[PDB]
Amino acid sequence: TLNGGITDMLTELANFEKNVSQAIHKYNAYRKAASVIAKYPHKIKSGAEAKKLPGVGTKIAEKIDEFLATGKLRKLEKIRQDDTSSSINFLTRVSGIGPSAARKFVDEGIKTLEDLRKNEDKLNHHQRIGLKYFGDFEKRIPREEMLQMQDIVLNEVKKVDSEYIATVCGSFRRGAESSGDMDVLLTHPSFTSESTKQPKLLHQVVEQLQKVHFITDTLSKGETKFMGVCQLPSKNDEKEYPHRRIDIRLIPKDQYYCGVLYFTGSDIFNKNMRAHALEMGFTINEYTIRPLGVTGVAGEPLPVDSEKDIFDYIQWKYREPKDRSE
DNA sequence: CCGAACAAGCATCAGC
DNA sequence: GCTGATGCTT
DNA sequence: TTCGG
Ligand SMILES: Nc1nc2c(ncn2[C@H]2C[C@H](O)[C@@H](COP(=O)(O)OP(=O)(O)C(F)(F)P(=O)(O)O)O2)c(=O)[nH]1
Ligand SMILES: [Cl-]
Ligand SMILES: [Mg+2]
Ligand code: NA
Ligand code: NA
Ligand code: NA
Repeated sequence: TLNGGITDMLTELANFEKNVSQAIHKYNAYRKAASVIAKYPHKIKSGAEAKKLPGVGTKIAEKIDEFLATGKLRKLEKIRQDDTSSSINFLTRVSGIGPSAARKFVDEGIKTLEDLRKNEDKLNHHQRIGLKYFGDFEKRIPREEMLQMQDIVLNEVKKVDSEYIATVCGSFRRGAESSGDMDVLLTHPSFTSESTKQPKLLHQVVEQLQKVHFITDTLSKGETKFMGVCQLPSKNDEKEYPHRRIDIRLIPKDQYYCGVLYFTGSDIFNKNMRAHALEMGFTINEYTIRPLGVTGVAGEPLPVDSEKDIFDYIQWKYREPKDRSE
């Protein structure tokens, strides 16, 4: 990582703007700059050089100049001394606590891990499980454990119904040597954009993974999206594995390619691609790509039979998953 | 100089 | 109950 | 905060 110092600084600023300032556009600005710099294949010498990259403007260039000169940023040094800022930033590391809840907790004097544990009653269900596994959810998953988790999920799904197809997406499908969590796309032929010929399709899968004690907790769950907690089983007298976040998304079978594009990411890659789509007169979600009419309203779904078809519409050359880690 | 910035599922709350 | 806004999340 | 128009 040639410019690891610059990107870490930009990421820390992004987090500050999101968590503390609640300034989502500054947050996006910093992450996009950190992403474009992370991709830049030279050791950045000056803010003016970085300013040549799209998404690095005048203000970020100045901060890069300060950082390259001193090794630090005064703005961040002050932010780190501010206790309300530091407390808010920290509390948002719990799954289910965002900038609003973090500021509300700090208002009531709840501002440390111990404060949170003292006040479980003050947490909704998601936050409670996020606190329970706070330590574990900060751990990365080695690709070897990802493969074991993959083998479990695909085989249990096959046992519910041989016609399910479960695809692990996220950073795993992008070839990552480690992942932050497990993302599972799910399809079944009974659920298409035309009809739902079978209720409980996601539920049946969740229930089976719970039965075999893979899924241990639920953060949120509806008919198409499950967000929860899982754990690899461990061998005799082995220390147990950390608990892991798992997301399962049931998507209409005929819309698999938009779904797998969405769920493979990265999140910034999706933003950049959907932004380019609009500039090309299309709008992309996890279901369809549609033209924008003269008005501005999306037209009817365009035919898609591959990921590359989506790339073609917006006049991008196909990028393999491993080149979408933006 | 200024407006647009990706898109959406689930939990939660206020209002009716 | 439903509708719609908001928080939080992918 | 950045960009395009
Ligand atoms: N259009 C958007 N798509 C988004 C967004 N966030 C996530 N996603 C998509 C893409 C992720 O890869 C996919 C899974 O979301 P996830 O947060 O698990 O990201 P990744 O798996 O890519 C990862 F961060 F690298 P990890 O640490 O988990 O290994 O969900 C978003 O804000 N907009
Ligand atoms: Cl903002
Ligand atoms: Mg993931
Ligand atoms: Na630039
Ligand atoms: Na959080
Ligand atoms: Na995920």
